[PDB]
Amino acid sequence: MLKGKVALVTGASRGIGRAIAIDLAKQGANVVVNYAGNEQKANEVVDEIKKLGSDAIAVRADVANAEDVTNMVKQTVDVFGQVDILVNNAGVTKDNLLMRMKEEEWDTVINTNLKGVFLCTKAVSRFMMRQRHGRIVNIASVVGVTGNPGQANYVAAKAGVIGLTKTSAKELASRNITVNAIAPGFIATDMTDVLDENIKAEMLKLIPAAQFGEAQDIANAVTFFASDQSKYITGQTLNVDGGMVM
Amino acid sequence: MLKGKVALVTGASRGIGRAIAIDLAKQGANVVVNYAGNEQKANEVVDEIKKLGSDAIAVRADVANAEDVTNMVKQTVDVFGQVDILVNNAGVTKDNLLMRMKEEEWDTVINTNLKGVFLCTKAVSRFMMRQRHGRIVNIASVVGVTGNPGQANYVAAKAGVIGLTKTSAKELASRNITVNAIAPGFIATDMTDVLDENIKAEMLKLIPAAQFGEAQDIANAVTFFASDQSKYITGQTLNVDGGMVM
Amino acid sequence: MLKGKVALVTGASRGIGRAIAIDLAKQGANVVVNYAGNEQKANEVVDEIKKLGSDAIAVRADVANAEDVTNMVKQTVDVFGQVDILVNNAGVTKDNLLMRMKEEEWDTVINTNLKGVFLCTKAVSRFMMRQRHGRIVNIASVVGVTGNPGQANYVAAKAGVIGLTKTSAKELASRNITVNAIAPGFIATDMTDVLDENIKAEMLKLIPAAQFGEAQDIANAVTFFASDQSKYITGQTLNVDGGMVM
Amino acid sequence: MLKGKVALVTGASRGIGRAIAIDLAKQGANVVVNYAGNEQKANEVVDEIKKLGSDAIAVRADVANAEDVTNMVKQTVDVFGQVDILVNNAGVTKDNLLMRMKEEEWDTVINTNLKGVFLCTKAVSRFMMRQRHGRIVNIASVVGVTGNPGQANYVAAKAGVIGLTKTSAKELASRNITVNAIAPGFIATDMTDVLDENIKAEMLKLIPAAQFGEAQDIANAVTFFASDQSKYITGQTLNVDGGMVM
Repeated sequence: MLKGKVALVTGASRGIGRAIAIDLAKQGANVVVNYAGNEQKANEVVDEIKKLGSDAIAVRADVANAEDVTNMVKQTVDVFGQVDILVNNAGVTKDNLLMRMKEEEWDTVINTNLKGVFLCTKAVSRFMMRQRHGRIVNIASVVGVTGNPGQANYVAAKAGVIGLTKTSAKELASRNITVNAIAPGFIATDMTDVLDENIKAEMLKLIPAAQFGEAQDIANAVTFFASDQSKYITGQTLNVDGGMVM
Repeated sequence: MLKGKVALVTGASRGIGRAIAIDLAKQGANVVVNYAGNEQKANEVVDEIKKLGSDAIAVRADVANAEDVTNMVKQTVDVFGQVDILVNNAGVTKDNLLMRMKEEEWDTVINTNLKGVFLCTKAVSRFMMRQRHGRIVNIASVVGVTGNPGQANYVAAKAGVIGLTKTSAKELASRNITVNAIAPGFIATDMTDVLDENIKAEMLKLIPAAQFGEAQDIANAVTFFASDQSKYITGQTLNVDGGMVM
Repeated sequence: MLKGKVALVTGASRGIGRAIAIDLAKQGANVVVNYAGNEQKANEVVDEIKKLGSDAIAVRADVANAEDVTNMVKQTVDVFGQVDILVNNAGVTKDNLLMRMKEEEWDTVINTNLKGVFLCTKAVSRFMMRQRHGRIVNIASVVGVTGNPGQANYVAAKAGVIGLTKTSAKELASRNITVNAIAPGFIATDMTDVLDENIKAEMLKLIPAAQFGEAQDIANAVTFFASDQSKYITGQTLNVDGGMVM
Repeated sequence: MLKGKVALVTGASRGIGRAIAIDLAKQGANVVVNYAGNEQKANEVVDEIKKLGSDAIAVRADVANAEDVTNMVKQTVDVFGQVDILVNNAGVTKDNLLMRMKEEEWDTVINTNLKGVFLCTKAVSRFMMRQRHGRIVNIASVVGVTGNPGQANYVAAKAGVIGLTKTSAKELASRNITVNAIAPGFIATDMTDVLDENIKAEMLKLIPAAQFGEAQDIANAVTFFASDQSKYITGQTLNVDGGMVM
């Protein structure tokens, strides 16, 4: 219950990122709702956070852009006084068979999903190291652990994030900062995209829970890691996937 | 907030097991405090649980003994009406280098730490499958993941528990029962034998957190798994170890 | 190339164990073909090894029995002068859903598959430690990594073996003994068990190679670990499974 | 035993890459020795390969450069008729603490180590899928599995490679192409610039083998994966590290 904490959530305007922002606010956090493109959705998330008694601002930044990231973190600290929690949820997919995959499809996914984590982690570190506390939680993917045929770029990025999480955990331990990852499986708000009722039905056979997850399942896990009580957990990846990857 | 839940915690009379029993009770559960030996410590845990507004009973059973286990689960259901949560924390250590390790040292550790999980999981399954809900959380050890020179028996047992957790998760998922494991690192309560300060200091070097954990760290993780909100997490092992094993 | 080496292979009378025995002999090893009750078949394996220019003997031992194991190792050293390689392949399955699994089904699988590895590793260590070289390779199963619904006992046993492998690797490393595990997937001779095409075809979809393995696939990997050239590999588990577990 | 095979080895002019090139040639492969910088060392490797009876050419390509890669693969097929084996060994390190690490230090390491694997895999797949056979082996690092304080960029890259390996294994299986990774530990030719006795001694304590590896240890493993006999192994990572990461 995050009272007096401030959280910066990247890619917070919908789905998982939105559910995370809202849940953090519910536990008492002030929230920076980052978005890349659509201001309108981000503003809705801000409105909802204010409704439930917390404070929030919407900030536009490309997490693959060093200057954007620097200004975003700076705004957070300017408006809310500090940064206590970073959740790295920004990321795109550009699926294709390896043989079909364009160099720019590769670059855009790696830069957004992996380099964003690097850039954001780097930018918040100085503030967290100085204050001698912090939480970083990186949203990876179970596909980063097992691989996945359509997604060489995305798998590489998310596997990279899981590794980056461990280096960060190790480097920041001395200043009471924990760094952990959540690896979602197949969550409903990620699959507004995939509507073929056969590709869907097969995916579902892979899950012992026999159902797709919900955005709140990921928020539940993030909030647990963001909390003071989980202080002795660092460098870990928790799969939230209905048993798909064990 | 486990309201109306009933939990059976094996090896609950002290240290980690005790902290688990108390935290579950704190969240509203009625608790069965299992013990093997002297009943005084178990009775203290029961007294504490009643103090904080919940209900509890102390039940003696060797978890390696089929009839003891059967009777224990039966008592739980008889007294409290049902069983909602099982945490398998019973276990002994009998350390020795492999080539000196006695066969009985091996057997006792395997039977207590591994067979106990089997037996207790089997015993509660009927009840949980019928009611169509449940939580099982197994206390393993980070040493099960990495290996450890003094502890062939213990490492084998705990690695086995981690695998058993996955089979259970898979078998029980269709009935809304989740099964997960917590792998503790070096926790202060479980380090009473270790007063050799050169073993301690070199152990401590292995932990990025640069400190030993506390029993409550394990309780917080168990409670998270035992809760309704973690419903989409199954077959997973969470290391609570200050970053020791990543 | 295994010239002048002597190998003890437990459960060597057929399938994977047989293929291992034969391949080791092919590379120049003298082989002890261990069996539990199938002497007919152990003698055939012995005959085949002698045909290809090597030497072998068949030795009955229950690997769960300390007296048998000690007898067996001693016979190896008595007949062939030394023991250079141990492959632990003995093991039974007794499948059942957790809720139905008998205590004796549990015990027999744990004792054969897990305690056998302990007992045999213990028995050979002193010889290997004294001569300051050795290879131990443990045959586990990919099911020990992922879990598997029908097989709580088998999964627990094989997960345990993978952990035991690491402790052994660590304890024996400075006497230039390496200890590694092979985790087979679905191998054809290993599924004389299954003839039912319902479960059989469901298994095949899980394998990217889109076909079951052969006993020789496991032998090829064992022989690689058994060789002098793999000296810098220890405590590892290699999945031989057509890509089923990545 | 690689008779009639042709191998393309990236970063093959020295150390691990060179040992790999030479060992493949030893087993009968014709080899393309790729280099980035000055062509001299690459020419020496080529000379050595010819001495031992095989054929080779040295080819300049930035593995992060799409056109370079495309031309390199095309030259391979033009000169040697086909490509049967790809080993991705190209890669740089640019170490720094996260909060000191430059954006270009990040980029250069990610592009060379991770994007190079993508680009080369893509380029050869074309030819391997058609002929319906191939071997890709990616050289990762054990640091990609555990994390490592000085090396956020390198860890992210190598963790990414391990994931990319799995996607590739899965996509290429239907055309009888296997894709695996070797994760080296601390190998003597990788450590020239670790001059400090203090930093060396501590690294060594982490290795149960109590010694650094040699380039040939990696070549041993690569050759095993490149061979026909390892056909049922795909999507796997093998640590060659003296027991450092179990």
